[PDB]
Amino acid sequence: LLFGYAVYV
Amino acid sequence: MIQRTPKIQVYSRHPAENGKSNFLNCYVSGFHPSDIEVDLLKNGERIEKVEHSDLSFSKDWSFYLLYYTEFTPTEKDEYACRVNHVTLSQPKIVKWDRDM
Amino acid sequence: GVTQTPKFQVLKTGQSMTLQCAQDMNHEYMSWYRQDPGMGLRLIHYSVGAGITDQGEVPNGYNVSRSTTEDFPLRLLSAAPSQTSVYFCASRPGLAGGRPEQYFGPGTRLTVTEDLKNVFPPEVAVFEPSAEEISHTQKATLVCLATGFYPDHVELSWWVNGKEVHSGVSTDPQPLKEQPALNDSRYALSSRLRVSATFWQNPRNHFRCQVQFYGLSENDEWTQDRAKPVTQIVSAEAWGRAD
Amino acid sequence: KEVEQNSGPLSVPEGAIASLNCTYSDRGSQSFFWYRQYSGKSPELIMSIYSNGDKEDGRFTAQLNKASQYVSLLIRDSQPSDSATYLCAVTTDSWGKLQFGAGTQVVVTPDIQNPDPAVYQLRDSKSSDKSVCLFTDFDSQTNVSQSKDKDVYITDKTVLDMRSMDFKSNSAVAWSNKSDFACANAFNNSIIPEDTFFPS
Amino acid sequence: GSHSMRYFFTSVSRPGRGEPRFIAVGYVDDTQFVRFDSDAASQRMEPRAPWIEQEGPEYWDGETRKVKAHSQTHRVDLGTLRGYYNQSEAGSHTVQRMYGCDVGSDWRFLRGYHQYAYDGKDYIALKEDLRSWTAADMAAQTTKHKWEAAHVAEQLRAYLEGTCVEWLRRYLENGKETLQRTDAPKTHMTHHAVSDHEATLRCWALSFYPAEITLTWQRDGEDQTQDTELVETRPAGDGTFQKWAAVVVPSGQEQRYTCHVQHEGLPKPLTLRW
Repeated sequence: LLFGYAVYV
Repeated sequence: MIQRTPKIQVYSRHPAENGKSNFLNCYVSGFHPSDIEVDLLKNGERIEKVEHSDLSFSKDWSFYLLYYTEFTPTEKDEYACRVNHVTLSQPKIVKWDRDM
Repeated sequence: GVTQTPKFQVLKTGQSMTLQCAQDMNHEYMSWYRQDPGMGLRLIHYSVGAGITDQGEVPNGYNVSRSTTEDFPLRLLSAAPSQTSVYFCASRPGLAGGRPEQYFGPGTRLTVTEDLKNVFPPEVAVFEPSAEEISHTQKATLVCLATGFYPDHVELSWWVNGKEVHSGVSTDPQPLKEQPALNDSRYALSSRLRVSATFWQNPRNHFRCQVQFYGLSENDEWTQDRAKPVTQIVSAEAWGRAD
Repeated sequence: KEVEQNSGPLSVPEGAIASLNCTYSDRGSQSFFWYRQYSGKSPELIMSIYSNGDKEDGRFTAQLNKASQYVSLLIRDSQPSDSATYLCAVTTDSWGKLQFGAGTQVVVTPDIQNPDPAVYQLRDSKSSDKSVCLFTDFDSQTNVSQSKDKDVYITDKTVLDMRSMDFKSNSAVAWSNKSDFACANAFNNSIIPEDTFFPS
Repeated sequence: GSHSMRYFFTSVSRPGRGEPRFIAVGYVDDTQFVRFDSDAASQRMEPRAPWIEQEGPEYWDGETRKVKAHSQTHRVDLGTLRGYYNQSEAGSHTVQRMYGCDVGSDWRFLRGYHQYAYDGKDYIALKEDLRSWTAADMAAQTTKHKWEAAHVAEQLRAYLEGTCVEWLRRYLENGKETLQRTDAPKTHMTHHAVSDHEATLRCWALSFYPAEITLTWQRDGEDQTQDTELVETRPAGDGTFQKWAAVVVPSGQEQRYTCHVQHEGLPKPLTLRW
């Protein structure tokens, strides 16, 4: 199950 | 930036026995950047029905890919792998070796 | 946080209304909801980022755009009696932040009639505390009453001696229907202000029940033998009797 | 829908514990929230839970059981100010849609030491042709039943807090525009105690 | 009986050639189960193992949603990074991300990680404590501050310690037959004469799983990693791996050389003599 809170660098 | 030369290994899935169907593999690893061209050869000719795995990488961020084709080896037929990467001043051709 | 305007709005089947919504949290994910007693919250339109807009659960009748990331205006081209409800705006960080919490706006209450001739302001009236209660409890309960106002858009408040009170006050949570069997029914609102006999028996005390009503704009032309139902502040009063 | 909550008013006395349950269907859910919404106002976020377990904050305690896909909210030392309808919300990711529950309404009744039920008749308003009946000082277990004679309007009981005199009282008003309306029959339909001081 | 689930993400800018490439692959130990390829046609997250196909549309719908989200962020990252380093639009660049979690024989959380690389070298990575960031340079520091303010770690820690392990176990069980398996190597030796004064000994390990393995050459005690040749553990293509090691041994002493094979599919480390 993929992570759900990727954020821009 | 980083540039790694691909390590090329050409082998078969199972011990080669002439006349008995098998799978020919070309495993390119430890390279970077991602762009890489891999072709499987039979008597110096491109093999079309060749499948490849999904790009991925190791701890050091280097990529690895697997190329394979179904084939039935013989005593004469020559199989080799052909890889091309910016780190290679010219496409590299690695022949298949049975005993090894 | 999330700010949205207007707070209240009256519209005639066919008018164009645009609900404004803004956010200053550098969020990329904004949404519009409409809340109704039988379904609760229902998504209308949402946008995960500037230039990207998609329909929700009930997108019909509503238009939406997102030129910037700070705003997210919800538009109604031709108002319909069904679009009568409470619209809440909301935002989430999206791919800009790790905090997954969604925040709502203050909300705007909108009502659409088939003929503005249904917009009536309230008739406020204060009712002095009974002598019976005065002696039995030594406390005085004044009951206000806003009635006949149509769009149930009102804010009632008490003002003893010139200053608003929050003490012995307790106004109903929601208006009441005088014609439960209508669609253009006026409402009535009740409220209580209780104080000690002594403070109510001081002749110098002035009590006022203020009812803010939101209706038409001084612009809307109005042709009727009565007074134009503009947004007004209707009030009532009573003084601290001697008895 | 996808999120289910206790459908109905959960009435609890002042100081008691209010317990709220919630259930979701998407096993992929990763974010769970609890929203508080006072009548006529917007939903206010009061609790977030990202890992299953217990999260305590003030008098609120949120539990998370991903295995059973269950979420709760425990409101300790209840205050009448906690009277609101609570929305359970859950999501999967930063781009996923927030899924809310119907919301469970919570009523925190106030302690009434000496229930002194009565029906006084306020009056005098040269502007209004109406007489008002005030039913006050009754117990929190005395629900004010709706009216019958359509021409009679009756409100719901509300709780007034005399902050200074440390006193709270329930009440409901009834009014009409008839010379036939009397406070005696006003709250007839409702179930009022036989301690109704009916002054006249 | 340790295990792990890992996700790898590749992003490659295509100067003068439209949107960047995006590849997402998911693994459980050395067995891949999902993947997303911008070049593919489904344009959705796809299964790559039988045990994952049994999931419902809810699973794939949200997996595709989340993966696209990653894509969007990587698509924007390429530009951002190109800016931080003030690089030209003439060259191609690569971004890679990797996160996952390790569990022990009891399957209880063990370790969590989330690395981010740019052009083949670390840029930023979460620390073992899952609460702090490690910037690889001054530019990376900007991402670090940015991420601390966005409480990104707080979110990854929740994921890595819970959800990640929660689903890893789900997979480990659903793929019981496949993943909890442990194939033993089919070892042997081959002699190769190159000269009259030398020969080559090749220790072979085949059809083994997991890939974790260690082959050693020894002179009845003496270590010989100096004259040995080990090739990277290679995949066979049927779920198993291969690997071999050799040493140039002068004719004669060859009978004193012994190979050592260490794999969890073997009770006691094998020793092959010639």
